Amino acid sequence: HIDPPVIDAGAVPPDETGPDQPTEQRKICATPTVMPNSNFADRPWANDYLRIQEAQKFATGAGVTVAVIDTGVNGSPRVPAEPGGDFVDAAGNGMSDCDAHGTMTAAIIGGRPSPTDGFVGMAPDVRLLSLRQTSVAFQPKGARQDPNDPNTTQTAGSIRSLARSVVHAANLGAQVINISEAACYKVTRRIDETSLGAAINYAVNVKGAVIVVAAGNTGQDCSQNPPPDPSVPSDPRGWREVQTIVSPAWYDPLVLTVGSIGQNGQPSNFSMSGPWVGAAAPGENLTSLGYDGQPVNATPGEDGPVPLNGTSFSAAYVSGLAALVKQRFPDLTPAQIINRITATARHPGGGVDNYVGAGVIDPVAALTWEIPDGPEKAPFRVK
Repeated sequence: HIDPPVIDAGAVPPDETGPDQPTEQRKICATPTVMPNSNFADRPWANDYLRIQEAQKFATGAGVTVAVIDTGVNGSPRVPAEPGGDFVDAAGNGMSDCDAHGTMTAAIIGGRPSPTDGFVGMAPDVRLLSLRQTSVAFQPKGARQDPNDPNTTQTAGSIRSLARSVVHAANLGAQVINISEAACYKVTRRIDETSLGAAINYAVNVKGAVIVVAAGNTGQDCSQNPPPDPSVPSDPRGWREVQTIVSPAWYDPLVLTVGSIGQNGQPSNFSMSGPWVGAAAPGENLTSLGYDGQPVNATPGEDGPVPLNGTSFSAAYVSGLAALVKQRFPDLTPAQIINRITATARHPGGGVDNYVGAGVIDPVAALTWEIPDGPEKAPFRVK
């Protein structure tokens, strides 16, 4: 059985770039593409759903710096990312995207507008820092390293490198940090992630950064969590039912963990549920910008182009919103910014659930409603 994580505040990892262990490229670099008969002159559905243009009357993210911890970005005029370091390739600086992912995450956050298409990011004036922290294209040069030690898995290595990248992003002055990584593991194969909990506490409570993270997508090691047992009112979020830990998703409420919804507003079937999910955002059939800063809405797959889907894109919308909120209310702490966002989130029935948390974000409301400032800091368990 699983209980919420306890943070060892003294275990902050050193602020160093580079992979948990030496790596090499094994895959050819991927490149995003375009579905047949796409008309990019129209607004992407997510822009209409979230009323991005209406929200932009109230803020644009000017003066705010967002760190994109993802697969790197190939920068362009419309996605003017800056190097935040590379935690996959020792030779890199974060300005190379071999996965066709990080670039689109960054464009959703702060992609600039164009007279020739209807795409614009949520916060088109932010400064963007790219930290490449994952990639399917790289592997460790050395082999495992004792295949029954759960701390020598790649999942565990990614957790340790994520920790350094959070410290690094905060020390670079990111006020909003978007994390696409969702490391999944079982109760019985527990990873030592004290370095990560410590990094997060440092970035949020010492450096004042908002951290927004993907809920995670179902797949190989991420198998869906079952729903809470309603007959146990003392465990309303169903910690006792959890089978899969998702990290850093489970550091709620220090971080804001974001699930995905589809075009009709439904919670996405690939979105990882858990007692830690705090909000949701568009995460299916998305449009973003490619390596040249032009619109893309697909990545190639085995039997054709595949639509842009994923909770990392959902988190990106929320990171964009946090940048808007940060510009408009510059004195708010991270907890207070997150509070504005969750207080204006909504879903039928209401309350908080394991799929959309407080619900789908509402940018205009986050920016304009009268919402009493919450406490400056979120409570958490410490050793």
